[PDB]
Amino acid sequence: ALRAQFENSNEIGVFSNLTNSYALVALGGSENFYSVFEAELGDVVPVVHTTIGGTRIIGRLTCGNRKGLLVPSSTTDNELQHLRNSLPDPVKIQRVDERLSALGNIVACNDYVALVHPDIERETEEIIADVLDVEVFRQTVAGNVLTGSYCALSNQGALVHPRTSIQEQDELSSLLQVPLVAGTINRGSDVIGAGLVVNDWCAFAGLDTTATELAVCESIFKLQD
Amino acid sequence: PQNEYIEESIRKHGRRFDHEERKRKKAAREAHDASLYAQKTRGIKAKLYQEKRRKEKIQMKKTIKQHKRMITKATFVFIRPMALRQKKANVTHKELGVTMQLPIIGVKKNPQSPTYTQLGVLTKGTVIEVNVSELKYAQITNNPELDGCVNALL
Amino acid sequence: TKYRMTLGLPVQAIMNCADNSGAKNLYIVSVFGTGARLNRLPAASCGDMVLATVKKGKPDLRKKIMPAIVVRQRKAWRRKDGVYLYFEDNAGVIVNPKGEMKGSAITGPVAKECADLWPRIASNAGTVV
Amino acid sequence: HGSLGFLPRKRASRQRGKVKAFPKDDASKPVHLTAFLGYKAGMTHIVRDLDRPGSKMHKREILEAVTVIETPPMVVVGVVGYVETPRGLRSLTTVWAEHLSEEVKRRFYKNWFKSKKKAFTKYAKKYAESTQSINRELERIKKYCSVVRVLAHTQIRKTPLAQKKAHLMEIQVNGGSVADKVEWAREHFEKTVDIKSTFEQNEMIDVIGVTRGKGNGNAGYMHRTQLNSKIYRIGAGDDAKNASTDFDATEKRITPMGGFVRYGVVENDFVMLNGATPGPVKRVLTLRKSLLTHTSRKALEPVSLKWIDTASKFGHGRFQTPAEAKQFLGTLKK
Amino acid sequence: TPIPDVNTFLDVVLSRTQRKTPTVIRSGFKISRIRGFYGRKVKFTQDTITEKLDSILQEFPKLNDIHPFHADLLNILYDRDHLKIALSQLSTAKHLVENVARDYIRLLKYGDSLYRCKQLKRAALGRMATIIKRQKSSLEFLEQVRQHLSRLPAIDPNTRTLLVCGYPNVGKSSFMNKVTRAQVDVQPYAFTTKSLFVGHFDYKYLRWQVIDTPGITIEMQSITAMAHLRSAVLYFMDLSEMCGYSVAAQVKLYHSIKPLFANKVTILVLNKIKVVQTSCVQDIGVMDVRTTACEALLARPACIPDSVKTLARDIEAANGGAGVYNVELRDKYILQDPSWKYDRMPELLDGKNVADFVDPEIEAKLLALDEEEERLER
Amino acid sequence: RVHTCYFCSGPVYPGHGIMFVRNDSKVFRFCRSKCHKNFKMKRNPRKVAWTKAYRKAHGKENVPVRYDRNVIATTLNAMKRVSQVHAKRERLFYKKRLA
RNA sequence: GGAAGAAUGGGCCCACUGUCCCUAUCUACUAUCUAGCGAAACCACAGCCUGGGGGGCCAGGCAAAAUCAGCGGCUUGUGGCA
RNA sequence: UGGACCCACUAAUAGGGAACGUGAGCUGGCCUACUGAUGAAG
RNA sequence: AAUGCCGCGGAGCUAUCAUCUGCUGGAUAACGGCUGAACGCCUCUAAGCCAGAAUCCGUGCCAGAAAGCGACGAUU
RNA sequence: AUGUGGAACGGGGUAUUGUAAGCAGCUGCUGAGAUUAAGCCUUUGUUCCCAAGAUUUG
Repeated sequence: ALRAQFENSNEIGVFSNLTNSYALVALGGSENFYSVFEAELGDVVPVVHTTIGGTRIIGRLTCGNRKGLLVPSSTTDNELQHLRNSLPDPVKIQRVDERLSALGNIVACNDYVALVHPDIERETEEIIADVLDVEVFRQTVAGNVLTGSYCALSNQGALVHPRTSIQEQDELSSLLQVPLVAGTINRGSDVIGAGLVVNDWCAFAGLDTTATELAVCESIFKLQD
Repeated sequence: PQNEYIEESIRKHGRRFDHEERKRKKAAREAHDASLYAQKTRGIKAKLYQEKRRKEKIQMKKTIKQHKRMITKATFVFIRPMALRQKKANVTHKELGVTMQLPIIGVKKNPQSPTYTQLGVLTKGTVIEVNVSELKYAQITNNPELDGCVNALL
Repeated sequence: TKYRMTLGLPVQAIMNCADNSGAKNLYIVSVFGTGARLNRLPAASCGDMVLATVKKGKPDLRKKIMPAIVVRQRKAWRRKDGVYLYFEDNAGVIVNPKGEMKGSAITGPVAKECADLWPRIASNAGTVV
Repeated sequence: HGSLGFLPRKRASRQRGKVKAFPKDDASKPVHLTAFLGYKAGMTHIVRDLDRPGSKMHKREILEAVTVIETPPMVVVGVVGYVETPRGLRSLTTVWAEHLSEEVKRRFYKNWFKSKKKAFTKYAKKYAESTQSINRELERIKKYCSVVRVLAHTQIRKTPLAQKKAHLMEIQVNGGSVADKVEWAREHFEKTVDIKSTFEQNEMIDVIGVTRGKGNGNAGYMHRTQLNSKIYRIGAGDDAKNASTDFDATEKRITPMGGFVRYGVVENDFVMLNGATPGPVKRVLTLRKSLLTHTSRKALEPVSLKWIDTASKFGHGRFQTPAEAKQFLGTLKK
Repeated sequence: TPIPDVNTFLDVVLSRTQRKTPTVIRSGFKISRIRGFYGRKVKFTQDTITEKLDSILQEFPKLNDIHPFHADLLNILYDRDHLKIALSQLSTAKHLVENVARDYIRLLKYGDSLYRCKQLKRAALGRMATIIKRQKSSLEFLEQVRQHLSRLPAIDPNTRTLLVCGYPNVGKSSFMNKVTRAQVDVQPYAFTTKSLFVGHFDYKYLRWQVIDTPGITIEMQSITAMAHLRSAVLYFMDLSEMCGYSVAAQVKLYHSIKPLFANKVTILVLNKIKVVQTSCVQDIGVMDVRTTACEALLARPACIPDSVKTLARDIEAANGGAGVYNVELRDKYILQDPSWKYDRMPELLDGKNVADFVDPEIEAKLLALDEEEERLER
Repeated sequence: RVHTCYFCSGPVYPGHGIMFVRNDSKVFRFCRSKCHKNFKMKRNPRKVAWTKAYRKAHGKENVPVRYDRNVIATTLNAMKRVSQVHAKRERLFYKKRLA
């Protein structure tokens, strides 16, 4: 687990997207964040510096996995062409034209199990299942439609809002087939997805995240070893 | 930091290398600077320089030697304003040499005019009777209309 | 930061709240960070922090001079790409000075200028258009 | 009220912009020009990548309004000599060329046709008779004078303008010794100097001209000089591939469909300027290399155009060229 | 706020009054205008004095309102009773000045002539100056109090803390200096640490405040702090008696100080070797003692890559630095041909989005379409 | 990329026109002011003679790919050939419509 | 935007509006010119400003005809008495 | 500075004068200037 | 139908409702110093010098003397 | 004051409105018709105009 901040904000998840095989970074911002990502997992997985739709909210607006990556249809075709050039050939990128523009904030996807907002269109869910090659379940996290932003998903564990019930958390963990912990990061911030990003082997959290929260996240994700 | 935090940094790191000769240099050339002060400045800050220079000059000389129908004046109880009315006077005893704020029991006579004496107007030189039990007529040695206080001598 | 963008929400205006916090209608009082201009009422627009009072909603929340961020605008303003944008109504969010909203969701599309400027607003956004 | 400095608000005494300030000479530098004078035709808008380092809009797409100024190559017709004196710059003498362009002769005459065209006739013969006298004057210029300006005029024939009078003006020749400037002026007699000589598709130029007139204090028709105003492109309309942005290809010409409003069709060398310029359409403008030396990033960055718009400025046009228009529209009876 | 001298404060107040209010009043104006001018100057003088007094009162805290540890230390190290007396004297002086100003303003309300106003204006200033001059020692005490308060630390008894007290120079300060990043100077002279030193420390993801205490005014301050503090005692007894105090003397001192050590975890540190032996000379066991004291006070597999199992900022800084460095996206591309990666592409031609209508299969489709078109034409 | 007008159904170049988004996350681009007002008044494009929708339905008419030099070069020539072939069919269609 | 200075008006509220932000545009007339006709008040003499004794005086600054159009005229920061 | 001593922004919302400030800019309890437009003449 | 009513309406006008642009050299005050007497020391000062304020004066920006002037073309 | 001259018209291009009247059989003519510079662009289009009158100038 590495703690860092983008510009002057520790909300790394909004400004960057981390997958199990690729990393998404913003363009025109602080070069230190790109250097930190390159030093952490650049030599292991690719890190692409590009903006979707000309914005630095690519992390909080785009959703994807190691198998496939989904971007909003509003993204420029020129941006899509650059993404394919940067991304490896085995990485699948598909444009999603759905009633929900924020793919990342609405749906959080893991390498095997994905949970999406109940309002997602059937065609988008079929496209997401076809692209990510994972099971997609339309449910809610802590009674919030923005499951992809208020909750964090990872292969070795999951993070949920601290207000989630134990029975609901147990049901979600059983459904996701992975351990789940309900809590807050970035010193009590309830946007776990916006405030934390964890990969299969590495995790990147905000620079202002509490040590106890960082220790809890490392144990939950088994990133200590 | 804690306690006299700059007093162990000096203890552990040392002093500004060139502070002492700078302060020695400042303590020397200030003599020329002081004279240049009086030859350039003007106004109140120059006036404030003047008497403060002489104050320490004479003090130094001492140590080396040792080496509408209304009342326009304050009254005691036309129209006499309540604010202008006064009942306490800081009359100073002559033999005792102690100034005490005594109540104005009454006014004996006002030298300005008998009408002022009838009105009990407090004026300089007017005779006023004040109780001396805690210690009698007394003459006002000041003008309360300008001084703002009933200053008198027993 | 944020570039020059058309201001069309002057003081003494009623503006609609689009979160689940229970607030419905918002009354503008003053605009943060306004210059000392002569005879020019400060205005508001998407992504701008202003002082507003909840006209209707939860009684405890209202009667408080609190910062508000506008997220929707009727007026047509130019985006730096060269296209003009306008929305069906004026919508804002209930937010503390730190930059956190009491509510936990937003309704309808969200201007990317508001979303990019305030990262947690984008976190709460589900439709950014 | 407005600025106190720009007072009085009286109408300009010059129809065409006059360059009062010129870049400082440097003999170490080679001989080069400093000022240009073209014609403002109109404006369009272009699409361009914005490669501004450190900005939030870094390495992405931005739209910028541009102005189109036709700049046909001038004809150098003469040189003048200037002497630095305790009373300022004084004109020592002036030498010209032999075959003056006929538009220049229109400048000297208010009623050309009625006149017997007697301008410079005896000067022409005395040059052909004895070039020694001219050589002596050029000897005077190269020896005594300190600031040298060449006489240049707009060649208005190839422009689509009703006016037939050439706008004559002087351009400083900065660089080299005095004799070097005169020799450069001599070898450039009677020939043409292109716009590409002075500006290089990315340079720091100051546009000068007389602003338009709003009618009656006076409101409009004053002399003005805008600073900054970076160049975006120096086109060459003589090439049929003049606009032809590399990103879009889309074979086209700078002239908007139906021609520039109240100007016509631009055919010759033209310059693209960001923002706006003083003065209305079909008016002569004057450009000059920026006086100061600033390496601000907004003045040093390179520019590679993405796409320019050649739509119909007349009305709400929506078509770039008839080649791309015809197949979209259904085949009409004509 | 800083505490100025009595003479300096009067001059600053007088200068500020003259600089802000006008000082040019011709005698030919109305009596009310002269009366208004004199009153405004007096009112400004009263306001400036009132603002200074209020700022002093606001800056001065309340001993009762302070925490029990802070108040006891303040009383011991600053004579809170004397400080309270001085503050009340200043408050009484401020009230007396306000009453005098109100009386002067009321007298000025019935002004008659310019000389009467001028005499009244001088009289008010002189009375205020005498009151300010009389309140001279209070300023000196306040300045000393401010300096002592500024040097004083911020006690946080709510958080976890470790109090080290006992015989002077028994190595407790050295252990505290080693445990926490705070470094308090130690000298061979006894009672070198006149004031307590607090050093933050981290242990088991918890913040511990290592606070040293004077060996046993300094002893009284150390006792008062230990009296009201949620911290564990760290009584260090010199086993080798190298601190100058005998083992029996240290034990007797620890027994006497046990009333303050009650309701807390007591650690018996055998210096210069809970009873913990710590070799002060050998600097051994300090970490173990600190740890003991801290303890006493208290199907989705992860596809980890082989590279994971087994900088950009520097590059940008070296070339042009931040804000002057342009990163080219062509380099960070997986294009097979390096020339193709560094070259541009056709975006839109002839009114058609070519980039949106060009596919890899078009290489063979175009040839097939050309053959199909020829067949259709034929 | 030049978008297609919602009402006018024509090419929309960057800069001109306006963009209108809806509550259902549907964004409509208007080619010109008249087209924007036409969509403002909810005029049916199939009921508008000057709209390509009526012209069509009245008898009157996502995965990015890796770039290749050869593919790009042939794409431009094919587009020109496609336009030439398509234009001829319309001329025949217009002749049939007139006849 | 909607009282921050037309609506139909309705029941403090609601609606409404260039009152305002912040003015912009248009039309008509007046204004303007040309032709003709054609006054009266008013008038010691006139008419550039600073300073000194106002426009006329003294010492300065300046100073180019004829005209058209909008349009002005001593006092300060320190109380008194013994 | 915006609003009825106040309550917020802002970097601050400094003090005055034009002796009856500007009541012949403002309200309540001919000629000479200035701005512009032409202009005969060495 | 004194511009009957309504929709759109180019060109013009205008929009801090739309866009563009808004410098760079010297001499200074406070002040920091250097050399250095007066005054065999010392001393920013006396003779001198260096640095230094959104300050001052120029550079640029506009007007161009209608009684300032120049180069040049023709000259019944 | 005889010319890639000028002008009036007209053609083409460009544009606004919305598909005319009429022929007809909603549809076809017909994405037509009308207007298009009076402060748009161009003119191998037809026409006439002109190598002119007066005033002051060493």
